[PDB]
Amino acid sequence: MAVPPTYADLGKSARDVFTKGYGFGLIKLDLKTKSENGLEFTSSGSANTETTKVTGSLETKYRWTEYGLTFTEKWNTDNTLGTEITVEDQLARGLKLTFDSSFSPNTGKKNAKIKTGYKREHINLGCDMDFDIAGPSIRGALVLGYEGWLAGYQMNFETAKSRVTQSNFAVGYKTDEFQLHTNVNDGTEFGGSIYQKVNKKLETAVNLAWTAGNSNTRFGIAAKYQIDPDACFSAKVNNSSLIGLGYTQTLKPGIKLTLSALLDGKNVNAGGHKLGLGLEFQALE
Repeated sequence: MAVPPTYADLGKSARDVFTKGYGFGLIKLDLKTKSENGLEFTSSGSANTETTKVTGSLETKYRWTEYGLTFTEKWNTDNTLGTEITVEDQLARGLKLTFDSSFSPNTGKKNAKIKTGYKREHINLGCDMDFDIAGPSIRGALVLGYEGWLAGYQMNFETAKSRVTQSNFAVGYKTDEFQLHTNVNDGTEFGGSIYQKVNKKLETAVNLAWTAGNSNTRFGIAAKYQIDPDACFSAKVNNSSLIGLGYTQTLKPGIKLTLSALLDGKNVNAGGHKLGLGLEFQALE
């Protein structure tokens, strides 16, 4: 069943910053901790097999209850200072205040972005504004979720530049048989996605990318094999552009681990394949 939300899944940013490195096979570990008053602790650890460079991030969230404010601060990767504050209201709930603040002293800068979540009868409005970052930006993301129908739109307006950069549109529906997902970019970019289940404990997906400008289409096939909740196989492949496959398994006890592999043009086997491993432990005390 679709436990998580599907209306917001229709579209979302990744925030993949430009980074540089060297070496394959990357190991990652995520752990959760609790503190007095019910705090949220998140520890992330990354290490490389060949390369000799290990990093470790930490996150601390100080909260108390629903109606109130929570201060979450700590240290993020790239030697960055994390500091955000989110407060929620109980009486007549429907709005959420969130403020994300980060400061990078190591040859970096200070970034301040505020986010607000508003829930309506059947529509959600997200107000996001970037302040103190060399130009005040104001973007708004509106998402809707209906029984069988899904909608999602995101726009960004600039008060200092006075011109909307780009707008992302997403619309689709979930059927008892197949799933329809449509996504287009204001940049004349058409994107189609559909999900189809082959047989029991087996499901497939198909994706197609279209860019107004040439007769070249980017096709892609997704394979999902779920025979049990103990192990899930999820792989994604494109039109000879990129071939990736990821699978996760959980031992008898509380030991779950996810391992995947990346193959570029299915020709990296010669000596240049990529791999990603991520372990998640749960403190049961």
